[PDB]
Amino acid sequence: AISTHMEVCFMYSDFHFIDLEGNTIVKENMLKHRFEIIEGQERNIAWTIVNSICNMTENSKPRFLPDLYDYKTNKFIEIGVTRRKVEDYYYEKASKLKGENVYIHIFSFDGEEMATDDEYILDEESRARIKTRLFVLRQELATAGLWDSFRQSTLEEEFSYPPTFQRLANQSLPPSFKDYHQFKAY
Amino acid sequence: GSGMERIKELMEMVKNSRMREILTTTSVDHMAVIKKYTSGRQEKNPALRMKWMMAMKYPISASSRIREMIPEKDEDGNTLWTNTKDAGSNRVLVSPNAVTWWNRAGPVSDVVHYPRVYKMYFDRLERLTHGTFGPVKFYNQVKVRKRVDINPGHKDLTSREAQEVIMEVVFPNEVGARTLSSDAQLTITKEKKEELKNCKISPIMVAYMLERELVRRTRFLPIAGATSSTYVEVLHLTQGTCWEQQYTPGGEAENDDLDQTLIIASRNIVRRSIVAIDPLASLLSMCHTTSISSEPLVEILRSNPTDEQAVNICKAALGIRINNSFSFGGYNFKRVKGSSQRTEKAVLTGNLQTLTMTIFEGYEEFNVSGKRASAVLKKGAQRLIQAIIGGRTLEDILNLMITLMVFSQEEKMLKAVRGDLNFVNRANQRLNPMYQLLRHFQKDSSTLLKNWGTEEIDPIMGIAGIMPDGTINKTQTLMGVRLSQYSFNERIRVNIDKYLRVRNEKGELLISPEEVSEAQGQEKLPINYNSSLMWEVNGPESILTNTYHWIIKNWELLKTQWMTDPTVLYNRIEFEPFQTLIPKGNRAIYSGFTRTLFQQMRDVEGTFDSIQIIKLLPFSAHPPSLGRTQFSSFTLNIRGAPLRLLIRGNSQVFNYNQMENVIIVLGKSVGSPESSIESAVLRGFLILGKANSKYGPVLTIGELDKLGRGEKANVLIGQGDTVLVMKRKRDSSI
Amino acid sequence: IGMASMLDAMLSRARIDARIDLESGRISSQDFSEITNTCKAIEALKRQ
Amino acid sequence: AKSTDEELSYTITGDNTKWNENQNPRIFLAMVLRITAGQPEWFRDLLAVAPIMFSNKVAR
Amino acid sequence: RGIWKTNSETGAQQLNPIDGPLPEDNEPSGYAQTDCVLELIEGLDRSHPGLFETACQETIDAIQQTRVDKLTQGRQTYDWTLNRNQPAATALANTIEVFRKNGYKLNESGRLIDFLKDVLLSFENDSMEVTTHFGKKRVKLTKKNYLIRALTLNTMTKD
RNA sequence: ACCUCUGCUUCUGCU
RNA sequence: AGUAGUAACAAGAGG
Ligand SMILES: CN1CN([C@@H]2O[C@H](COP(=O)(O)OP(=O)(O)OP(=O)(O)O)[C@@H](O)[C@H]2O)c2nc(N)[nH]c(=O)c21
Ligand SMILES: Nc1ccn([C@@H]2O[C@H](COP(=O)(O)OP(=O)(O)OP(=O)(O)O)[C@@H](O)[C@H]2O)c(=O)n1
Ligand SMILES: [Mg+2]
Repeated sequence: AISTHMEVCFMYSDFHFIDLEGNTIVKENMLKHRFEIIEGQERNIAWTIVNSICNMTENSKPRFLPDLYDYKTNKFIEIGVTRRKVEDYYYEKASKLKGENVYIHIFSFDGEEMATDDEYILDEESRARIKTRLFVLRQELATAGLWDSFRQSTLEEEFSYPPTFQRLANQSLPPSFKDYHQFKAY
Repeated sequence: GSGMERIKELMEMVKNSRMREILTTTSVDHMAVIKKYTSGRQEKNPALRMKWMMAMKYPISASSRIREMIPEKDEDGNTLWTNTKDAGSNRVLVSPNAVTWWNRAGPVSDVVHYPRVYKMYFDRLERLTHGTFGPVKFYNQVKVRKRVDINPGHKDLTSREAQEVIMEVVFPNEVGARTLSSDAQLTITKEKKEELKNCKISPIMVAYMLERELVRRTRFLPIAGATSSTYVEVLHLTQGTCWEQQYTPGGEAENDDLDQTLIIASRNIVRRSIVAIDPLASLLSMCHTTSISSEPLVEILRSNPTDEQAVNICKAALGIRINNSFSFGGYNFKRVKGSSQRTEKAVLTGNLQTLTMTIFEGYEEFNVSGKRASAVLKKGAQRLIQAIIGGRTLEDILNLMITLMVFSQEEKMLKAVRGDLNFVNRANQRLNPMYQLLRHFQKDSSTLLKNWGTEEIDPIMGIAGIMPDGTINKTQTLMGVRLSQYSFNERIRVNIDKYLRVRNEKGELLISPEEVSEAQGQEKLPINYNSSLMWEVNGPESILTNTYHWIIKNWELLKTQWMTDPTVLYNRIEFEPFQTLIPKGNRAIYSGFTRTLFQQMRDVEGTFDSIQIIKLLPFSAHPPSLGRTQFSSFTLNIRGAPLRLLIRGNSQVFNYNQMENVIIVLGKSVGSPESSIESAVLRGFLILGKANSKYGPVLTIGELDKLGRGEKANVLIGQGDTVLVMKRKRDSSI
Repeated sequence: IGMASMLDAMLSRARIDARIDLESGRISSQDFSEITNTCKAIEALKRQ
Repeated sequence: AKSTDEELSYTITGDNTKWNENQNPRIFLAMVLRITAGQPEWFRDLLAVAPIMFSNKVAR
Repeated sequence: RGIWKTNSETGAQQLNPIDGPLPEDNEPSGYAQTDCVLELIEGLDRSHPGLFETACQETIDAIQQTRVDKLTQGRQTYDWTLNRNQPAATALANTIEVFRKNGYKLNESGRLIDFLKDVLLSFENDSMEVTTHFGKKRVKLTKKNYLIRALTLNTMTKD
């Protein structure tokens, strides 16, 4: 799940730059990246990047860690991928992220999507690539017998004595007691 | 090249396999340990070690870069640096001549930010430069240990609020997830952020100083006078074992400190006045002579909006309009109708804790206003009958609700305290019951809210309801808690009689002096009563020591007067302050006991005892009243704890030390005056000497009445002693 | 705080610092590229 | 304050002989188990570790 | 006058005077009596209802929040990996490093309690490997050796 | 001989 | 010898 989510995110912004002018470009090989990839940064590092962006733009900081930020739209991106449906899932995500400016963009393995207000900030070409890859994954998930498995998916502190320490404990008691557990009960 | 030099350095390090291993295998978390990895030990005798090293040529460790920044040898041929690396680093060993060289001839930076970064320090000098000195006076005063504030100019933030703020100010991009709720936080941030832009002093020092400045710090110190932080800061200068150096620091007071001192002054004046023959005249005198830091108390009382019972008695006397209210939890409380009366009683909290606590019993009605919220409250004995509440936000209506639930004194809030809440500090000092509860339920009301309950509301819609959630709710609410939306602030003309009872124009009783809190607080700012009715040295301990010191030093005159003209002695005005230390209910009997005993000493010649006289004399100073009670001690209230002064011999409070030949009162010498028969211990009896089983079993004191003229006994007189007493054949009238 | 390596944190920080410096004008576009370049070379060198 | 006027009062200025040598890890174990009564067993057992180790200590 | 036993793990001779015979003179005694201690502690519980519970609660929170680096705050510390004293932080690092080389690394969480777990778990090891400097030699402690070092307090005189 | 290094570092604890 | 005082120093280590 996480592996795929990550790949999607990397795809969304790879070979997507901005000129010294300041216009969307796409290139294989002066430029500067178009998005900031936030997903897959360790939590603490990620918040630093968010903060640096928000302090630059004087925009409000989101309650949750987004997956991308776009230096052209000046928008934080959230991304999801679902072996389920594109709309029962979206509506859960928009709810969780209620009341903060975050462009959502679902994709399913079928190879169909659903942006917010069906306004796409990425070109069809680059969006096709992702829809392609999502299906091909469903295809190799099903051949191996995994795709059925995949699509379906506080504890109290523990502290106890391993054998040696247990034996030490048993020998650390007033003389009438045979073992640590008997002494603790008394 | 912002970022240029550091990434290039990083490149070079990663080219080394070792360094790369470290940087790839050490978590940020684990860096906290390896950061301290060292063979170097914390010097254990730094004084010796420095005396040793300062004999050496190159005792100082400096950055490698010193080698580029200063000459290797100075004009006199002193070597300033060497290429020897200090153990465990890339620092190099250098001479102290390098420091001097740098200070005479090195690079000159500009220091514009220094005052602002080190403001906490510079302010100290500012206060001193603009300080005023008065005279030094010499006297003994008890310096009682208490916790006091030590850093003027803090912003009253917790360490986590300070951290949050300092993170925003100094290292904004490293803040992490959450950001600042408080507006105090936000305006400090902007101010500081604006003061410290382009600042090139190390961020370590800036954070350090901000933390020192912004967080309230305290310490336990022996302190006789003003407890304000600006006075604490110069305690070494203003207070000695036998002296006070009168002093006023430069700068403004805190409004908080002034308000606090105004209350203490007003209470002191009221308590002193109540024991005068003409309270109102005495109160006015003191009001008109008193100052707080050289400001006349009269002017403060005219300009100061504090509503408090003693303050208001003073305002009334002076013809100043009052808002017949008090403060509690930041909200102002006007009593509309009804009344109640102060009674202390034991109280088990849900914390599981016994506690004496003054509890108001009776029917009362309160209009309540704060800056964001307001309410109407009806109250019984620990009864929240009803609270109608309004304000700007839900938040602000909530915060007042909490306050009112706590103010009720209800069992349900009493027995909703959870976790760590105690009524005595670490030093065993009693704390304010009600302020403790308030602070607790403002930290966390969840138990309180759940423990309270609910109520089904009617369709007279407009009388809305609030749920144990904190939620807005139409049909249900809490119990007694409702929501709704001219002259609450409006100050009225009152009148005041000779005994300080305050009434409106219609002539209803608004305030009586018996409603004034008995708490003896310590003033944040200096009070000078400048009054013949007050000891020059302030405070309860000082009433005790001053009075006894005064008796002793004037003993020759006072003795003759004890012999020739007692009643004039007893009525002297110098004994009135001391009267305020005696429980009201005991003054007359204590006086009657004392006068009787003193007459016995006169009648029974040869039994004069100057110490016994000095000791009991101040207790003579109230219209007497005879009784059957024998006293083994008199109670004195010092700082809300009773001390007992033993009638017979020495006590912790009052003792004559043979060895020094001094009288010691609360641990302080107050100087010295310089047969077996004791005439002035028991009413009606004489002590002859040591016990004698001849005259039968040892009786308590409270079993002596059942004797008769001339008849004797053995008595457990106190402090373990047994003595032979005789009932007197004639008794003394007084 | 973090489970990230010292190196990874420094790389992530250099990159995003260089980007803000660029927008805000504290740094040239040339400098900026060299920073992201140095970063990439560090990324690589970290694989032996 | 809590005393009656008829009571004598004495103070011992007090010190103990070889305090540390006569303290006992087994007793500390008892104290820790009793103080932590009713608490989660992981925490009781965690806190009991120090006394147990002291019962089994050696001195270089 | 107490009871001697041989420790199963270290072979140490261990004297136990608890619930031993009552003192018979005024000489210093270690014959503390469990039931008497318990009576006293119960007395303290009864005098201060809720005190034990609160102090426990705070201690639990502390156990959850404390970072491993808290142990850097000590002074000279016996360092079993060297059989010599070292600054506390250096001693901590050495333990962590040798632990991880021998397969104990719950402490990577950064939580003190996880380091405590590693400690107890380290006693199950057949032979803890450390390195001495002759250049560099790997030395294997016996299970017994290791446990003895773990249970060691180094000693010196008070100046 | 003479050379080199070292001057708290095999030894300074605990709330 | 001297310092010291329940055990040390009166140089140590290495070449
Ligand atoms: C619950 N309360 C509290 N209270 C008033 O609350 C005011 C301040 O609260 P407090 O806790 O008594 O503080 P106070 O004694 O002034 O503080 P200090 O320790 O400085 O003396 C007092 O003036 C007191 O009269 C009340 N007054 C009336 N009439 N009825 C009540 O039910 C209550
Ligand atoms: N420098 C010190 C001094 C004392 N203590 C602790 O304080 C206790 C009491 O110290 P002291 O009365 O000086 O010694 P005792 O061990 O009681 O021995 P004695 O009084 O018989 O000399 C010690 O046992 C020890 O736990 C300590 O840890 N460090
Ligand atoms: Mg002792």
